[PDB]
Amino acid sequence: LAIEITTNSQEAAAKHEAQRLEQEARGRLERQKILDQSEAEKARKELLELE
Amino acid sequence: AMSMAVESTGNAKAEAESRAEAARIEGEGSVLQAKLKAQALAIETEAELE
Repeated sequence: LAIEITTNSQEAAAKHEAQRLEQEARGRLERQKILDQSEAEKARKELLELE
Repeated sequence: AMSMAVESTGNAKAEAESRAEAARIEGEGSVLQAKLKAQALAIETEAELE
């Protein structure tokens, strides 16, 4: 149990880091999705002018 | 919001200006028919006057 509370401790920290990276990656994916949709709306402005 | 504004104003102005152009053509047509019918009445009633 003395080493078990170490393997669990290091994998829990690895799990916490993975969640931090996953949320950061998802956080930047949300940045890119909104920005790309903003550019799409920019182009849709002239598209709708022409329409 | 800008895209929706331009799209909605274009869609409204199209359906409004088509109606306006059709009404202008109908007005010109109506005044020309008014002239032609005025001549028709002014000659029909003139002959019927005799």
